[PDB]
Amino acid sequence: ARVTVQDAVEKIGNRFDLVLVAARRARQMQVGGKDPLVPEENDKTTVIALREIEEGLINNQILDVRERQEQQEQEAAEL
Amino acid sequence: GQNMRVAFMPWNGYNFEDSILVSERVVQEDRFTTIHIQELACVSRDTKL
Amino acid sequence: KSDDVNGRTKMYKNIVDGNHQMEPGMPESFNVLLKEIRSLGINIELED
Amino acid sequence: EFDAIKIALASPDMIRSWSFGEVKKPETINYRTFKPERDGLFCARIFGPVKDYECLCGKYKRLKHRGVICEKCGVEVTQTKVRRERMGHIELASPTAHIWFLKSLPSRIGLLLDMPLRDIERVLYFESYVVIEGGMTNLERQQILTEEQYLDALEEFGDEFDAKMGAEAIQALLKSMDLEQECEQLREELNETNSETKRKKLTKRIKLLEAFVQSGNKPEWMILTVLPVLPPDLRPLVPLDGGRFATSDLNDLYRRVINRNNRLKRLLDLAAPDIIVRNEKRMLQEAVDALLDNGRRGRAITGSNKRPLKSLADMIKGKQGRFRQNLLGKRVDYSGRSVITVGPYLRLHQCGLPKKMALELFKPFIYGKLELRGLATTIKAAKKMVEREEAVVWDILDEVIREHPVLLNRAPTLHRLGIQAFEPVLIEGKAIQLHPLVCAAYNADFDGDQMAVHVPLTLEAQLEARALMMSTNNILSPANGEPIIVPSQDVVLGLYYMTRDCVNAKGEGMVLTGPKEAERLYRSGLASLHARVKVRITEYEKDANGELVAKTSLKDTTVGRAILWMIVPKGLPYSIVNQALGKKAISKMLNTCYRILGLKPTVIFADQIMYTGFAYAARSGASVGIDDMVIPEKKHEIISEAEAEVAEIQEQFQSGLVTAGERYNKVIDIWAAANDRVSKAMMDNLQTETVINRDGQEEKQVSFNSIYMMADSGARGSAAQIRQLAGMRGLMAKPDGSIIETPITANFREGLNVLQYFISTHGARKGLADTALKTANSGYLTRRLVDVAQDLVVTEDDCGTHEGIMMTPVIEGGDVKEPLRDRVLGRVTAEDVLKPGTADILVPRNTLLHEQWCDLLEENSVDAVKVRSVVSCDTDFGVCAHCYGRDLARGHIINKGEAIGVIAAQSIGEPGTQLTMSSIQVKNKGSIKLSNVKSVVNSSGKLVITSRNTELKLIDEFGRTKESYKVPYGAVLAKGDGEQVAGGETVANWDPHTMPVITEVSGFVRFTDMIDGQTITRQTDELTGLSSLVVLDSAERTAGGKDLRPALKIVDAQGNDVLIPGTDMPAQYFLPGKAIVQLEDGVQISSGDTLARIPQGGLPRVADLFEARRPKEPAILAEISGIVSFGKETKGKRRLVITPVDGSDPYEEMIPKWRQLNVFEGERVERGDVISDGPEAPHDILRLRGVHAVTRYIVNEVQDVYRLQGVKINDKHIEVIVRQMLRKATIVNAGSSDFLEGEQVEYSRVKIANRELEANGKVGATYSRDLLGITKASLATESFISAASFQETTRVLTEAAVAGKRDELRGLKENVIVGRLIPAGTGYAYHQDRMRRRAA
RNA sequence: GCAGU
DNA sequence: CGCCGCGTCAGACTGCACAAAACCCTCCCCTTAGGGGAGGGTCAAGGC
DNA sequence: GCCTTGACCCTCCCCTAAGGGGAGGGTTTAGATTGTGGTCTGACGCGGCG
Ligand SMILES: [Mg+2]
Ligand SMILES: [Zn+2]
Ligand SMILES: [Zn+2]
Repeated sequence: ARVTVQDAVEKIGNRFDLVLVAARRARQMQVGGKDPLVPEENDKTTVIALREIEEGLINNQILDVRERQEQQEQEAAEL
Repeated sequence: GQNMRVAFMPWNGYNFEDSILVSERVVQEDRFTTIHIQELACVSRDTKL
Repeated sequence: KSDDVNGRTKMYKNIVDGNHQMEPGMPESFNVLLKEIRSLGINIELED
Repeated sequence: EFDAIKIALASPDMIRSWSFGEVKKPETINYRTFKPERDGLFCARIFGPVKDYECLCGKYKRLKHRGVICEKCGVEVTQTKVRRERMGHIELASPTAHIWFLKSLPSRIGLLLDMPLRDIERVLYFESYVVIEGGMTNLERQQILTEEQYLDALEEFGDEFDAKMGAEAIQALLKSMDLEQECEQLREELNETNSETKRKKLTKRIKLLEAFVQSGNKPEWMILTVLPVLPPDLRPLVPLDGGRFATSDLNDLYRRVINRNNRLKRLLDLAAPDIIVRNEKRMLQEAVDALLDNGRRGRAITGSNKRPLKSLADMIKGKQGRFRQNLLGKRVDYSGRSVITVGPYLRLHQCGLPKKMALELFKPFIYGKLELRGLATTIKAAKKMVEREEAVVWDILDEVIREHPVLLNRAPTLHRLGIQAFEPVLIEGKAIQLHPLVCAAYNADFDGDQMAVHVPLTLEAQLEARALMMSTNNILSPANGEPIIVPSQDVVLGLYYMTRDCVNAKGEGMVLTGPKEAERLYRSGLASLHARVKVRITEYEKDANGELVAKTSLKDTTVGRAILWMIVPKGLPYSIVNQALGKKAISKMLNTCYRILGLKPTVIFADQIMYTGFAYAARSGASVGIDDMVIPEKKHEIISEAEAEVAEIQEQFQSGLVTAGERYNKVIDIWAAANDRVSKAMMDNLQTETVINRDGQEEKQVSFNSIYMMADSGARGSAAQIRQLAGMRGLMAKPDGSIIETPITANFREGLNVLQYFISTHGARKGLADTALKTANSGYLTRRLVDVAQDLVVTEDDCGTHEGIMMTPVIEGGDVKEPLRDRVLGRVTAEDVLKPGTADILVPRNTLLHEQWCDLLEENSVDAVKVRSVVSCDTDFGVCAHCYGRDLARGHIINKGEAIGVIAAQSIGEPGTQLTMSSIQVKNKGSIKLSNVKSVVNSSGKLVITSRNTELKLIDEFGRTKESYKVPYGAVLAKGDGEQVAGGETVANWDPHTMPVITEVSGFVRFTDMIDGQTITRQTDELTGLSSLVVLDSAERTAGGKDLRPALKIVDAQGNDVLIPGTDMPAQYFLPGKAIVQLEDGVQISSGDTLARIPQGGLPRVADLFEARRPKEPAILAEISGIVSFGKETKGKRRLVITPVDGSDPYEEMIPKWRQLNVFEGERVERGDVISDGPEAPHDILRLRGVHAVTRYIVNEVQDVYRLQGVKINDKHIEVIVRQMLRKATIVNAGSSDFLEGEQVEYSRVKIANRELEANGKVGATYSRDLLGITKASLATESFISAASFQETTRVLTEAAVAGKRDELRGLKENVIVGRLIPAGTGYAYHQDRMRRRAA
């Protein structure tokens, strides 16, 4: 779990952009078929989001390129 | 009220900032148990239906 | 939580269906305000 | 969806286009069956169906056929919700003036027609005629007529001319007028008018006419011919359960309007006499004007409770209007409330939430988790399960709150730490358990305080509660960068008792292998917590590379500090606990840990500090008995000595030696001396009564008395209360403030008798009433500051500016009040700070001054740093993140998107409830230095200052100033300039009671027009030995020498006119009236001695400084730099003129000579030098000395109020409000731009217009900035939603309507009103996306 | 109106 | 310019208890009969 | 040795038309009637008179 978010704010250079990126990733994990990149230790999707931010596994650029990738793969099914 | 035996000492922060620590023997002996009576009214009216 | 009448029912059905997401609209007090300013002789609007 | 809110006037076509039918009848509903009556105020045919998808005859009942207009009754078949949206209208039989555009001053109908409001109110109350068209007649177009004058005009001119009365006449006048022609005619007669008052009237009329021609408005729309009817679900007529109905006052007012209107149509059909139809038109006008704004014209209409009816304007304005009561704050779902208790077992991020509160606050979460986990088949089954409170819904509730923060709030929310997030821990009580360390943030004690709990629903709301608002992120204050999650009374007392030392304590002198052995000894009872001992301590310091390097040393410690060392994180030194830890030492411990190690170790340290302080205060048994309040045994004899002394002053009064005034003052001073003696004897008895034995020898130590241990900790109390417990409680005041001459010679350990107790209640209730009546003043100041500053967001990273204020330490007279460190800490520098040894930059140009850089600034002796401020930020519509500096709550440079104006307003107005309602002697060593100098040497060897504003600083051996005094004009200075002094000696002396005129240069007397008997009265007196003379008053002169001012000038015995060295203009001394000369003709006085003598706070102060109000008699500052001369006299105002030789000289002033003027006619002045003395007006400072000068003035005068009460507030927060105050400008030269001379424009608009003009070569406008008060600047924003929401809704809405304004929802209040993301914070990215995608 | 913070 | 008259403002949360008449004439609602329609009851044929 | 699709007859329910009565809107009265009823706020800004 998280008691202070200071490690995530050092990777994402703001608190407001941190809130936005973590809300986007937590909405991916909560309503959506996406799976966490860290072991879910009985945490809610907000804390799993912040723990993925803290480890450097997720930021706005990674989220954007992953969206581009899954959208291009879903559009690749031209049949 | 009631003549409670008090001690003026800080006790593990449970009387921090004007809080009161109370022993269980005040709840056992029913010292500050107070009876409260409430009237509740059920008014059968004449509706237009 | 107060005023978005179509929005608070959607919020309840989204909290119940496991989706913590809001779809906020215009608070109904603002529509009351636009209707009360227009009942004076004043034309207040929303532009787009 | 929409990007702006346009306000305008409503055409009758626009009013008929909104409406869904005309309300012809005043019927509300039918009395037998409560169906709404046809053509009425509640009409299902007009306003929509009263039930969902059901016409009022019931012929159509389902949404099978929706949108169907029934033929049996005309009711559409649609939702009943359309009764909240569908307006109606009333066709007024007579045109009726809108009351807002007639009566809210200045009258728009009056300002537009160039007609006084008395004339218009007489025309539209049918008391006079008005000639709407003159024709070939002497009658002009605005010529009012009486009835008989109109009859005479009809005799002489017949049916040629046109004259009318009533609002039909006003409407014909507004309709017949031509706007562009009259606008250009007014511009012509404004170019040829030089009368400033007529120019003001003309420019306001021109701006009104051009605001009409630029918007789509027509003037005659200000006269209502159609009246709108509010939808009936917004003025509802609802049946109460008791059979009775409940209506809004709007139905009564509308029903009155329709009754009078239908009766007017009746009378117009019956061809009634003109008296009756005139009276009916007047009644219809007053009924419509009572509908729109009740009480605005004359007597308010009161119905059926003898209470005034609430009109349409009262719905939207005031503290109970829509804008403040329903749109800016509102009742909120998912919110609970309960009493707060301690719960000292919690971590800093946890609250205790009752299970029965959390089961209701999280009900849909539990319903959804019961549906999901299969434990309930339905939401009805889950609702029944939560209602029965099965054992499984508590496991579900433990699941749904796990990482889900809640916001806890204690109203009044004075600042942003009055709302903090916490993770809930389910407890079984009914009271919330609020962590102790956050109580000081909430201003919450557990004596009955309640707090509201709010649940953040969305993932964004939960992530802001966790990232922005959680109490672990909130350990610094945003007002000053100091810790606010800080230990307090029990904690401080525990840590103080643990960290003290006793002399012969149990287990003294042994040597320990570390803190763990010390804890072992203490818990085993083998050593006391205060035994001075030798502990092997390992401490880590952060090396220059950044890691922790160890060192192990035997520290002379006590057992308790060794124990406390076990909780101190690693990068801190041992000197941080090796002392008796009071409140400030603990706060410094936490601040050091935050700066050195960071937030994550600091929250752990804070919780551990709280636990160990609570624990060792519990083990302390620290208790207050009655013997703890030791009264000094010298109290009775000190009081008897003071009683004897006041008895001797009483016999000196009885023997007439002293007047009752000096008797009263001497009795007061010899009672205050006795009070200070008693207090000093008490504290000297109380602080060191512990004398105890070390190896037999007695030895005094600091007292372990509990009252002293609480006071000395800073846990609770100060010596101001210990003095009332064990000393005496001294002189009390009367209710008016005059202190009673006999004091309370008792304390609270002894009794106060009946009279002493009554005398003390005098001041007790005064303090209580001021507390109860100044919260409503500090809250109003905070509201005004918030609504002036709300829209200031940090919107950039750098504006690249090079301006900034020169920060210096605050030296009030002899002592410093704020060093340079706490004034520049967190700023960015504006220029390269360089060492006193030049040519090597100490701190580079654009550097953020964090604590290491400030340590570098105090290693060297730099005392003036030019830093960047928000008053000098080049960013338009916001502030760059460099001109602000540090975010005081986080400790780094501020982020882009921070709403700094709301933070500044809260940080200023939060301490508002802590506010209320001759010769110089250098104190220590240093080298004196005088500035603004004009100096000569006297006959004796003094140094004589012939200058007005010369100021004497003490430059020390390092260059920094340690005291700064004001030496007056003509004061003799015992030392030179740059001479060392002794601590406590005098440097400058002067005459306090009179102003001397001093000799410029040695010379001889010439009495030029110093006429004896006409300008000179000779006086005689014995004890002087030499006769004197007086230059005459204005009211004592005969005809003569007041017009030719008598002068005393310099000559030689040569007969040569010796003059000033360097110039050849005639040196003079123009002695004004009320002066003294004891010198005869031809006497010789050298340069440096006198020639003649002339005799002479709190919360409202902050509120007056921010409202920028002009003081009673302000200092008259010199406008331009020139030389002094004088014109006309004795019209009540002497005529000063200041002439610069190097330009257009004459600038003349009208100073009234009842003010003692402060400059002579010979010297040259500059802009800002006080011609007369007094409290400076800030407008004059801004005008003459600049923007940084009024900034410095306001921040110094505000911090002066805030530093008396010991309130730390960073100056950023006052500079934000100052920037928002000087936000307008006036055009002095229109330039090649679209502005007019003398109009007030937004300063950012004129700045960017000048920029885009200079980009195309054309020269831009030139302006003069304005200083508005926080109210006059809140109301003058370019956004009418914020201004109408703030206060004076009616004026703002009429100005915005007749101006055809537009509001782009750019600040924070306009986005809170409409329910959008605010443009600051996590809604700043959204608005950048929205304005970069709605722009292209 | 009367209390609580 | 001095002065008088007028408009605007005055903290935030909580509970508690609470608020002339008489006669004519037409029109709408209640009641009841009717009639149409809209299911409901019990079988007659192959198909399953 | 057991399931659809009609088939005919039976039963009740909702809409419609009319008739009685309560309700509700309307019109007219002729001895003389002639002008109605709290004040407990202070500070500040502004704007029109004089
Ligand atoms: Mg309290
Ligand atoms: Zn219908
Ligand atoms: Zn800047």
